[PDB]
Amino acid sequence: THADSLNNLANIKREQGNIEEAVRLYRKALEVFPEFAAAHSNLASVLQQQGKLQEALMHYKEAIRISPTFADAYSNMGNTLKEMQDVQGALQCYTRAIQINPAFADAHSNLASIHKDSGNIPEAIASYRTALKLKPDFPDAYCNLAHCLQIVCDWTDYDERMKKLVSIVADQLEKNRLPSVHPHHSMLYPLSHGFRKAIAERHGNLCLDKINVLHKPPYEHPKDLKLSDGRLRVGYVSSDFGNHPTSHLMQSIPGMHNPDKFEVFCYALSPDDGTNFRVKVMAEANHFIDLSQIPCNGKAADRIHQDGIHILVNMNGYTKGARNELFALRPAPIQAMWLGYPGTSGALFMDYIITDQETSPAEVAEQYSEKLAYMPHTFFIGDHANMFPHLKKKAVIDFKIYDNRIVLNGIDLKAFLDSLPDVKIVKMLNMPVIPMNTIAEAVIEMINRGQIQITINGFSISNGLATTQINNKAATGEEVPRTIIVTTRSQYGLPEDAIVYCNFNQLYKIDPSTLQMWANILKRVPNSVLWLLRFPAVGEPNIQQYAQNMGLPQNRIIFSPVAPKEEHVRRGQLADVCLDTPLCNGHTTGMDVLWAGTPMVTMPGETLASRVAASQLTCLGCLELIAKNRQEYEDIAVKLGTDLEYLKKVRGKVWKQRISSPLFNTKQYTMELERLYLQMWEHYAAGNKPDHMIK
Amino acid sequence: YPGGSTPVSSANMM
Ligand SMILES: O=c1ccn([C@@H]2O[C@H](COP(=O)(O)OP(=O)(O)O)[C@@H](O)[C@H]2O)c(=O)[nH]1
Repeated sequence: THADSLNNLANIKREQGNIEEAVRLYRKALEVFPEFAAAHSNLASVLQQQGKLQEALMHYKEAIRISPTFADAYSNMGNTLKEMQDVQGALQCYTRAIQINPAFADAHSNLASIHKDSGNIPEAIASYRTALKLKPDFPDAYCNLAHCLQIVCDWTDYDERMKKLVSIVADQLEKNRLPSVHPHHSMLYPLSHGFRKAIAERHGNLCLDKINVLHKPPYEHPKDLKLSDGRLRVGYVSSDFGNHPTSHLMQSIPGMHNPDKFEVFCYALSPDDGTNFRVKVMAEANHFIDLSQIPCNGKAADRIHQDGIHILVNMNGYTKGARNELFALRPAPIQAMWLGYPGTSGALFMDYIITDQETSPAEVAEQYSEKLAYMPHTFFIGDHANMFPHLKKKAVIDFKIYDNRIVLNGIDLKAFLDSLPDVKIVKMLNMPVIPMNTIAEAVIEMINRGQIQITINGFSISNGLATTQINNKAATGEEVPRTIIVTTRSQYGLPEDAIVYCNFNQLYKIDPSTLQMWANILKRVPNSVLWLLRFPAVGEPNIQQYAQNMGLPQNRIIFSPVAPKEEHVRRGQLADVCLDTPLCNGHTTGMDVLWAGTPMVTMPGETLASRVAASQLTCLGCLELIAKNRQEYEDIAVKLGTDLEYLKKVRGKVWKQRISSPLFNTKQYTMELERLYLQMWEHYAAGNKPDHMIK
Repeated sequence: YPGGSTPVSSANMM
């Protein structure tokens, strides 16, 4: 009873926001009455919210002992183990919770989340439906289920699903509860830009709440560049310095910074994964700091501020591994969103978003909480010229002239061709063509027999399907291949005599309208196939059913497995045209396809994520590939598939311009980034708050 | 990819 009043007082001080007093009071309750299940479960929750997970675990363990029918404690303990990255442990706890109380909606949803996060979507879908059976009104489960359905392209009752999602978010924003739609997913559903920004802002506020309990004073920021010898100190903060799309885009940038005017600090939020991507950034940044070793956001922010950072760059936003608390602490006078996160942070602690006029026209500044800071062409960049230089040139084997049926690439391809007698050079640089003779038969025999490699005139000729067996580092893009590689339509079951439209994105980017658009295109172009990826495989049968319902025979759509990085980029050369997803474009994936010289058709929308491909195309200098509406998207796609002379001209433009335009020019990109940084700095140095930098 | 891994951009937990 006294222990009861103590627990009550603790709860009060907790609600007040005074967590230390709350803890003191819960402990007093335990001191008075040690076997108090509720005091333990309450103190555990509090500790868990403070990020004191090991300590919270002690108390969850007490609660479950004392009250063996306490399903809530098992479930909550499960959440804590999940946060500790004990995946089996958490599952064990959710499993016990459901055994103790089969009617426990939350525990099913939490179990569903383990299945989801483990990639097992159908079991995830099963457990969420059970949750929703038990508790019809359950925003977390409904929205998480909606995302699972998105991942596998299950579009049952799609329109009503989309309406309910919107209604759920409207109600949560109104009732001031954290929305159940994750900000990184909000571009997928027809939410207003206002709602999308508001969701983001709610997540920003979570970070502020977390750091407010540190009771840290604001940091004193440098007011000039004197202590840094006239250099601007730029800090890049990322959990993705390693094998991840982010590094595949920007790994060359730190080492291209001009050391006379910039001092580059890379703050890693992840441990070293042993890959060359991490080696490169560690070797080329002026300073590399492993914040994965500094879990306290207060101590980590202190570290950033001690380094004297002028501009701190958020490369995560609301993506895995983020520590936006670091930015909420504002250790630097200017903080900018860049590259990793395709939307607004919605957060007051972020000053700028680095974007461009095509991605983020000034008209839509309202979609962002940040001021817009424009790069002069696109904000997008990719490391393709450095990672995949063997794809700068190609040769083909004429096996009957097609540029995308049987393709060769290699650092030493010229030397190989030179050892060959009857090579013809078709003018476009140029495309060498090898005749269907002895050497060409040996190549196709390799492919047909599944052989890994052969030797011709002393040159190593590799089967492009076998790169992991030849050099695994070349396969992942960590090293440039040192053999000549053969890529062919037959390797993938693609028709030798038809137009191939590709899209190599994860399937969640496709929606019913998009597939209908694609079906309309295929119907208009008799000799054509759509080439997609099992991304994931369990999406394949859903896409096929919807396609069949649209009157497309099974053989109009060809699926390939997801491939190692190098093979993925290289096999884009086999396609005629890429059909970009309007809901959420290819981003990294768009750069990948363009590096192969493959025209991409796009229809830019209103969200940042729906406009990236058009920005890439605009930089590339291919305005004709950007559609203003669905009819133009279809007409563009069909013209490319049927006017073969036009197709040749467009592919030729792409092929040349991926080099001559700024799109893949990392040095030029870095220099333009530097100009932008200096604009930001001079603006702040003159005593101004952030304003749009739209030159 | 099957037999290896293909990292992608993804949402942080909430
Ligand atoms: O068969 C494939 C298809 C894709 N990718 C890579 O998988 C990642 C997909 O990540 P994400 O979905 O975040 O791409 P984005 O949205 O930026 O296009 C990219 O790095 C692609 O290069 C790959 O390695 N093999």
